[PDB]
Amino acid sequence: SWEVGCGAPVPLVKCDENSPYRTITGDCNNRRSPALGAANRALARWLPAEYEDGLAVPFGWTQRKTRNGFRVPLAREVSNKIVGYLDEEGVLDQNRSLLFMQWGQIVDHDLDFAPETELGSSEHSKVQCEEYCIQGDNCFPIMFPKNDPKLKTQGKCMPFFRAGFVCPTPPYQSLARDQINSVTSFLDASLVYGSEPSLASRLRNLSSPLGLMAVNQEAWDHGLAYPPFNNMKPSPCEFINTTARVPCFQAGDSRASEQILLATVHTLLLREHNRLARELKRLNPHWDGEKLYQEARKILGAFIQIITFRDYLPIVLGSEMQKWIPRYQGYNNSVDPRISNVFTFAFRFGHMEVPSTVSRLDENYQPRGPEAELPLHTLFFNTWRIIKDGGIDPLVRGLLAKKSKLMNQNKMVTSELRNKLFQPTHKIHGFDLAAINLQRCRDHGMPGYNSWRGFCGLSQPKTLKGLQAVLKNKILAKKLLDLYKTPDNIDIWIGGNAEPMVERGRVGPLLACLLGRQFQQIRDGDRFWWENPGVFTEKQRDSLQKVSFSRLICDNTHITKVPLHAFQANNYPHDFVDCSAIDKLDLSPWASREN
Ligand code: HEM
Ligand SMILES: *[C@@H]1O[C@H](CO)[C@@H](O)[C@H](O)[C@H]1NC(C)=O
Ligand SMILES: *[C@@H]1O[C@H](CO)[C@@H](O)[C@H](O)[C@H]1NC(C)=O
Ligand SMILES: [Ca+2]
Repeated sequence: SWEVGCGAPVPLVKCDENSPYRTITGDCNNRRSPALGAANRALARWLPAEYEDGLAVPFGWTQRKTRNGFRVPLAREVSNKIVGYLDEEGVLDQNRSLLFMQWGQIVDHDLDFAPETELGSSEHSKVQCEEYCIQGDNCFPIMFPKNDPKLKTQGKCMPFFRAGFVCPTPPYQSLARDQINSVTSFLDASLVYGSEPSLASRLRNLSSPLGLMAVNQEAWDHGLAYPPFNNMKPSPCEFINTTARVPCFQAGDSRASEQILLATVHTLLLREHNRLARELKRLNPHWDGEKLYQEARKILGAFIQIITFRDYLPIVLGSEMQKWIPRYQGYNNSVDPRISNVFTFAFRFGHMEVPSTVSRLDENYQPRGPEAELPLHTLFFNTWRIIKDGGIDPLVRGLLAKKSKLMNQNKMVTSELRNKLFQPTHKIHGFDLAAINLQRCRDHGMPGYNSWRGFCGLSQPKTLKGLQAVLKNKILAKKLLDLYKTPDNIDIWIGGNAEPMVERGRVGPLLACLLGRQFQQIRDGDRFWWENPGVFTEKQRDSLQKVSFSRLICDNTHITKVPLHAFQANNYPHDFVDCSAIDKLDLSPWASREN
């Protein structure tokens, strides 16, 4: 009657009340409402979902149905007209390393996932969708516009399948359609350890009772670990080189192998854990397997919290930083720590920070190997270039010494993503992350640009001139009003990202507001925030305050020259210093004083 809850699946909850550890599923973080910010629950709605039929069907589903008296443009057309660009000269960010981009993706992956409906098993309908392009129940294919190069070479559509939703897939969902966040809303390193108990356990070395995360027994990197392989056929990392047959890696997050540098940063994180559990043993030889695991896990979740909040968020938000994320004042139980649906789009700003090439560098930071730099597209689901060529060390140097793409109103998303994206089970390097993002906004029943501007106490343009004034771009504004007719209809993703960057930051005001609230909320609503009184000891927190991405590299690679500030643009050797000048993590406070 009153729709107390829609979650018939995943009822299991036992809250140990005295537990000194987060759960894997993020359940029992909040006490009054223990499901808040836990994996497998619905994404939060900061505003009501806007659907065609006000329930589930996305805007753009039915031809003859309008938003506010206008038809929504095609995703791919918005992509072609606005998002795409030819010229890769000039696009690089003078003050952000490629690591800047990377960490965004890491943090994102920790926070949210809304995977597709997994409905087409023992069912051709996931291919019926693919090659026939027939708009089905959860098949929502992206149609090419009439002047599109991809029409000529690669069919009539790009395939797409709607995201999963609570109260399973087959019947009408109670009330409106809400999408699942399949990972924990907390900045908890879930991408390393998993969000379900199954993965969590399968990821660990339970054979050695020293609380280590299971590593690879088939290949090594100069005596340092790799992630174990996920042997589940088909493997898209196998698919891309059939000769190499190197499968995708296995991590606490499914998407670890989407691209080589994410797999790389996943590899650093795993290593730091092992490195932390091996030490904990020395200082505490009496600790059991799980105590070593659990106690290293909290150090790592804390590490991710510090890098993100101290180093990453200030250079994303800049001026807006303090307006949205005031300095810490302790856990508030009344905060909603759940990731909002809109955040999983706000944080796609990263898509425009991704450049068209990745480099491998040697100890001199020179082109390592003849084919040193490679097109980004050849690196989707590519694990073999880690195993068979060079390890992670040369890649990590690229992340330091190269630049992120700067976002640009005339150059938004590289073709490497716009036209050449690889998606599992779809064979071709031929897709568009931009088009996909736009279709996803609709899929998810997103309110439009102006709804979100209103929500953030910013103005809502109605005219081309209004929009021009907001975007500070006559032409961009013009192209958007030609497509969307009204700014009320501009898809949040393209609308938020169109806004010029606030001072000393990399997003506009709307995104700064959206991101800001979310990252404010996940800090304040988290009972195990590293800096929450009680989580760590005073002695521990002064040891923790010293963590640095610089250090994580030194500890977990053979790289002995790093910058002080890894997110700034840093050039070798001018801004590089030895690993001996950089603060280690002192693990002495973790020694238990027994008798
Ligand atoms: C080469 C780099 C990257 C690739 C290839 C990539 C690719 C993708 C793909 C395929 C999706 C799924 C889209 C969908 O089905 O709706 C996605 C989602 C997403 N990406 Fe990226 N991405 C990259 C970098 C980044 C960066 C740097 C960020 C953030 C700074 C980011 C943030 C996101 C977020 C927040 C989502 C939504 C995740 C969810 O809730 O499901 N990505 N990306
Ligand atoms: C596949 O990998 C082998 C090394 O394993 C390499 O020499 C070859 O270039 C790769 N082929 C393609 C098409 O990626
Ligand atoms: C806790 O959160 C609420 C709403 O989320 C906020 O208005 C209030 O100021 C906070 N209270 C404390 C004790 O900080
Ligand atoms: Ca998480």
